[PDB]
Amino acid sequence: DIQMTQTKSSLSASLGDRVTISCRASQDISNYLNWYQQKPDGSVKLLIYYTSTLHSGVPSRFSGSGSGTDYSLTINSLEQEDIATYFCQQGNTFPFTFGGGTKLEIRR
Amino acid sequence: GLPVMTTPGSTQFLTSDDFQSPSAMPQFDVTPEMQIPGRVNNLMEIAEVDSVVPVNNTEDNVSSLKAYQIPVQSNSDNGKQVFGFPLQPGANNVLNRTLLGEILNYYTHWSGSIKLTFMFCGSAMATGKFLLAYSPPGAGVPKNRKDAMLGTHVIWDVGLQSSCVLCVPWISAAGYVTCWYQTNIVVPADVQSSCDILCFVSACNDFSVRMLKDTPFIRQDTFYQ
Amino acid sequence: GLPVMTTPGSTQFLTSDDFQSPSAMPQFDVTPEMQIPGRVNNLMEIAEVDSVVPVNNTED
Amino acid sequence: GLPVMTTPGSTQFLTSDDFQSPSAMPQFDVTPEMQIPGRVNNLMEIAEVDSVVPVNNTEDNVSSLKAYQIPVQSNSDNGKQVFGFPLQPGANNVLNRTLLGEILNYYTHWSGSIKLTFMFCGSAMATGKFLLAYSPPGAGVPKNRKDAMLGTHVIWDVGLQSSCVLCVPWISAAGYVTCWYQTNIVVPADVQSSCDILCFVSACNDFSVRMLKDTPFIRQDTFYQ
Amino acid sequence: VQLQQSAAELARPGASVKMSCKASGYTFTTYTMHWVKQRPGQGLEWIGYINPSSRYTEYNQKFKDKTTLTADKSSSTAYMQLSSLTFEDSAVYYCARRSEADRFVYWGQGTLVTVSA
Amino acid sequence: VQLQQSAAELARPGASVKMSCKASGYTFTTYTMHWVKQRPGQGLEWIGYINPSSRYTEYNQKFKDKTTLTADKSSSTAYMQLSSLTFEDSAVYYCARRSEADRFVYWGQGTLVTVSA
Amino acid sequence: RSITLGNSTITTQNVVVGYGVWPEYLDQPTQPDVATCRFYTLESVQWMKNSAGWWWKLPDALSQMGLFGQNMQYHYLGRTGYTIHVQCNASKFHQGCLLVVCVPEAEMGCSNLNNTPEFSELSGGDSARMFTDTQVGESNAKKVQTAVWNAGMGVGVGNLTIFPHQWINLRTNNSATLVMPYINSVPMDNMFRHNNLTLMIIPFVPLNYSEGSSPYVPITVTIAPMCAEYNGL
Amino acid sequence: SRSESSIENFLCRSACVYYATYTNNSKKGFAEWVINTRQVAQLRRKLELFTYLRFDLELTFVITSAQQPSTASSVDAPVQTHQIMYVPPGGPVPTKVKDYAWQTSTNPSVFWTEGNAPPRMSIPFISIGNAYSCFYDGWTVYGINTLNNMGTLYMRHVNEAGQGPIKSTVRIYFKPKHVKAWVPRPPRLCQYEKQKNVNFSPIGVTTSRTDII
Amino acid sequence: SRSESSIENFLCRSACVYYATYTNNSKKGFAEWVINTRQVAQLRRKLELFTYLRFDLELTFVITSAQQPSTASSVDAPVQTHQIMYVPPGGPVPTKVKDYAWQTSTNPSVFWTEGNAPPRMSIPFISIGNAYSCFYDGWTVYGINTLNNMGTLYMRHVNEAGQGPIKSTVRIYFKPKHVKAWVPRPPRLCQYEKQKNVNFSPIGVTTSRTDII
Repeated sequence: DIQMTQTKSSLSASLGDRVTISCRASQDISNYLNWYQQKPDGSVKLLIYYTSTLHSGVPSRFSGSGSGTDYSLTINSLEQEDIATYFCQQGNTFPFTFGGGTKLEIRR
Repeated sequence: GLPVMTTPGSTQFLTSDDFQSPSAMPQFDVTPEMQIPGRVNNLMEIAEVDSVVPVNNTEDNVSSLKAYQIPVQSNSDNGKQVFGFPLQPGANNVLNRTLLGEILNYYTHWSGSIKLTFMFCGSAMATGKFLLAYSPPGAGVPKNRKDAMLGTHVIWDVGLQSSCVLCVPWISAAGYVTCWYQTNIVVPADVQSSCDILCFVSACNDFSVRMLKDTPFIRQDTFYQ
Repeated sequence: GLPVMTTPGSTQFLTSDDFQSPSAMPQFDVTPEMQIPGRVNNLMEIAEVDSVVPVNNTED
Repeated sequence: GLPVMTTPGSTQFLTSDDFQSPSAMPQFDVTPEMQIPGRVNNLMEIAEVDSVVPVNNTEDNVSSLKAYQIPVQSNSDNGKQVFGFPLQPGANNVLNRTLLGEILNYYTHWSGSIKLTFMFCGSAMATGKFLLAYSPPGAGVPKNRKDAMLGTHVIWDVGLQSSCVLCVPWISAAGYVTCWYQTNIVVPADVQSSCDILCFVSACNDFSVRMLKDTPFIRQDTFYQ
Repeated sequence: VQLQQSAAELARPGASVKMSCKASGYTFTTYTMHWVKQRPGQGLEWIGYINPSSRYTEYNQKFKDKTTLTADKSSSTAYMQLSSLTFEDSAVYYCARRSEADRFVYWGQGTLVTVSA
Repeated sequence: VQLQQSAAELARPGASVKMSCKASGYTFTTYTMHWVKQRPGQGLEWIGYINPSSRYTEYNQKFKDKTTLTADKSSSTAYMQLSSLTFEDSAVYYCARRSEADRFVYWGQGTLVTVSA
Repeated sequence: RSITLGNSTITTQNVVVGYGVWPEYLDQPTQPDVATCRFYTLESVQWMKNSAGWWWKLPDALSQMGLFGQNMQYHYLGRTGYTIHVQCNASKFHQGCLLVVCVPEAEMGCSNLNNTPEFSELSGGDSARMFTDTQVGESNAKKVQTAVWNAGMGVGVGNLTIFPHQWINLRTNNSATLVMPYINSVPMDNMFRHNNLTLMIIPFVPLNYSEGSSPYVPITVTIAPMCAEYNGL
Repeated sequence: SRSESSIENFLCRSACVYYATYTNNSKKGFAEWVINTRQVAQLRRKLELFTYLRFDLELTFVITSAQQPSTASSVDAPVQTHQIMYVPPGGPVPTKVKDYAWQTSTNPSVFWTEGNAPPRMSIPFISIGNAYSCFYDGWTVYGINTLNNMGTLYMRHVNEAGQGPIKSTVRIYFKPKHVKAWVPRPPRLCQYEKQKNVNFSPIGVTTSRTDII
Repeated sequence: SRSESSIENFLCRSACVYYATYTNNSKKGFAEWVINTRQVAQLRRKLELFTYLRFDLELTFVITSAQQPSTASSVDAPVQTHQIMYVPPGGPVPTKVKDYAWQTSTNPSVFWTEGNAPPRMSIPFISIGNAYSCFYDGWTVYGINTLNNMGTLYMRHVNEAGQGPIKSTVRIYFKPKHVKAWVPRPPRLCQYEKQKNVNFSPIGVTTSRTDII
């Protein structure tokens, strides 16, 4: 398998700044990564369906990057509705493996 | 200079226009053509070839090659129906996924006729008879062999020929192409009695298609990458 | 290129002009015509038929 | 005035267009032409002249005139290789910096043949024989004189003529132009036995070049000033 | 255009639970339906999928001996049955709809299964 | 597209030090590689260069009798050897790549050579 | 009847030809004619009751077929046309129906959605790779998805009749013949990295018999190259 | 009603094939799209009825803009000019926005300012073969065929901007011209999964019913 | 494939040859470029295959702008107009932005406002000789030959600006037309070092290998 490592699992920032969540794979997965967002009430939806292209209907404050093993997400202007949990999932080999969660929180 | 005057609709991009355009790569001297076999000039000559019809959908044969085979067994009843399918277009009928039925889904209105060829894929020692009735729009589905006889029908003797054609109009009740046991299946000894029947479809004359649109059979949420 | 010169009244929409216009649906091949009885070429031949006159208006 | 209508792609600058342009200095009356010798109409006639090939690169001869000279000495072994170079294009082969090989680098696809002329620059009293084998793409490099004989080859007698031509296709394994000692070098007394061999290259027929691009051999960081 | 699951349940360890995931808004027998398990301590875990047009299922090796994914064409639903419950089988189960061969576009709301006495 | 040097060293006065400057990202045997010395009290001082395609070196007159610039085509590196160290030979040495006949576009990170006992 | 070609002789008794065109001839390439044109007969496959199909990639079957197959390694380019004879010999007590199609540029589909199938699964030398009546699961890394109702191409298997074909019905017919031209976008191709034809045999109505008959029916495929020519010296 | 089903009346339609945005000051914003028809499912199914195609190409770019939020103090900007560089197959390719691969003389580009007609450009049949091959059973990696490679498009601002960030979005419209088609082929039944290959998951033949009668 | 290697198909390509910026209020901002092909290395190597050339000239200028940071209080400016003055060889030359050498009647200039098509202009074969000589073995200073001198270009704003500084950048595109070439010459092997002369540093003949066999 491939074990995706989201090493932090707890971020904290204020509103208006630039936050980066990182997903680190176990081998080269060749630009097949997806970024999901699970709200605290339970609803899960897809944000980014490659390294760097957005889903339709998701606002332009999100962006992704990466190559090879190391990958990253970016939210440039953090809003109130973006406080949720985030996962990464590769789509290269079998079976599909998901990363660990990452919960955000307001700093002070 | 020369006096000109710009009309409305000047600096616009209508997506269905036919205007000239400057070439991005001139002086390139492209590769000249070649005789390749099998050129297509019109979409109707793709429609006018045969294709096997899945008349035996039946909720568990669709993921199999059994969807195409119409079963025949030597029953005991005097007159009984083999198959029957309507000609109502679009409403998940059997002529939808065929080679003709997926070209007509790219067009909004069409009209023409249909060649319906059957083929008895059974033993060479077997003998039987079938009816092939066509109910025109307005008349109901016949509930018996006798009133299906009084309409338009072809008596299909299997032991004489192994293919019977029934031409039928199709336009956008609407019709039925039912088929009935006339006699039983007579078979010798050491020959199996469970045979099959296939069914091909084509376009007999030229159709008449207008108002091209898009098909409902293919859709997309995300870009393929 | 060729030298042209735009006169006044160029990028305007006068509502009663007769200019060409690009077709929205080309390659459509519209339905050809048909002999239908009773074609009208002018409005005066509608006027030249009889009609009953209400000469007895009389308020009720 | 006259009614006109502007299509899309109107006020744009496509860098590869061919439009008219107003002259900055009219009424200047430029200098009329002159017969100057040596006019060029096409780039292929620059390719169809000879040029010396550096077959003897060998990591220390490249900054010398020794890169062009193929050494010949009268050995003691029965059959031995003199030189050999592939025809794989681009991958730092010997035909790259020549007069033909730097014109073909301005084009993406090309195809044709190659004239390979050799010249024995030795004494006039010496006598010997050589093989000139060409391995087609698919066959390996011959590891012996005997199996190099069974392919396409020319036996080059030095004492009869001092130049032997071997024509060969070249297109974008891919080939080898190896050369073998057939006999030794027989020399009289008071004549040196260490001779040399040069090699010229040209284009025999007309080539066929398409899709012009830029060369990788010249580059730049800052403007020359 | 959305999916609907069943409600949260309760069972004794050793018994069997069976969920549902009713789809509506599209042709149900085109896209494959998946099942993802979220234990509250870690991330998501894949279970398997079912091709509804042929009833062909293929499970992850960690959940092969227990789960049985079935489907029915009439009510356009899809089920999953959990046999031999243990204390590690208390999680939240989702159903997804894999499209474009890796992307889970539409998800369910999730049902909470707990094991107790 | 960048250059890499060796690490900082230490030597006794009278001995010899030999540095390296490994180039990567281009055809190494095209551009000439230079050597500049930065004493910490003053500005930069020129030492010399080596034409790698012919191994022809030409030194400044202030450093002629000591430095020997060599190069090798295989590992695509370039060296400099300092013989007869004195207390004035404690500086930082860079390697540059002169292009367009006066402009040093790419530099190294510099190695610190000290003389002590 | 009893036609011959070189040192091989078969006997026959209607022929469907290509797209209406006949195989014709084209540096300077020359042709082999005496060493090549003969009926290369692949071995027979057994049509049982639980059969699903077979397929042969066409310039791969004749890769080890002797004096044509030895020409494959000496030549880098070339163009060829074919003539195929397929015949199954049953009695008047068996029953069935075959479809004999010849698909130009038949890309196959893998079982894993991310990989592409390996070379040993696409084609064996003079061995028929056979279809399956199930799905190949996605845990298989590099295998061809051999669902027979999709014909390994992701399409409807009933619509395969748009290619040149011939129905072998055991009640009426005994054999098939197909004359296929050279169909490609370039006039000379790489012959080791391209299989420009694919011959499939799919039993639409399965075999059936009564107890006492033979439990199988053999199908014999015979390939004859026409217009064989190569670029070389 | 006789000519509606011809080839030119079937395929010579315009279709949006790509959509991307780019910012000016980010040193990551510039667009890139390789020219192929295998991204959108409704155009791909029409071109995959035939094995060999040969057509001219014609592209049109609808570029808009937006004023991303700056700090303060009277944003007033002049009109913006964009560059649309076409890279022929086998050419240099940029890695950043500021690069020497933009300025090369063999990559034809168009320049266009905001407020005019959109910048059309047309590309002829560029291939070494004689037809684009939609299906290729072979190797070059399986089923790729680098012989039908039409090129790449890159887009960027040319105006240096100081007071306000501006992001711009470009939609590319795609139109075949003078289409020739050879060797017809059955239409696709399963759903498309990937772009490069023809992989699928198996599906039923048709929609089912309850009885054969 | 027969005509791709002709002279007109080789040299009649457009190429960016100069790039400079200029501000309006600085009393140091105005551009200047002498017309020669010896600045960029990829155009210089194609013209130096021949000793004598004779071609028409055709230039196109892509001018943009930027809003440099002012103080405050509602910057709103009208459109900007630029002047591109061509000085024939042997003409007066400006030393400042405000000068009498701009207004002379024998230096043809073009004026252009922002938001239109870029300002093309074309210059014929201007020389006293019969060909431009790319290589000149002699003196006039060694190897200069003032007989092939094509002129000079100067650029400036004409709008006086009060509230906001504006800097503008101009890129010049260069295209020969109706090319004639005489006396072919081998292509350059060493790298170019300077602009005016042909000086070099010696380099190897080719890339090396390990063995002759």
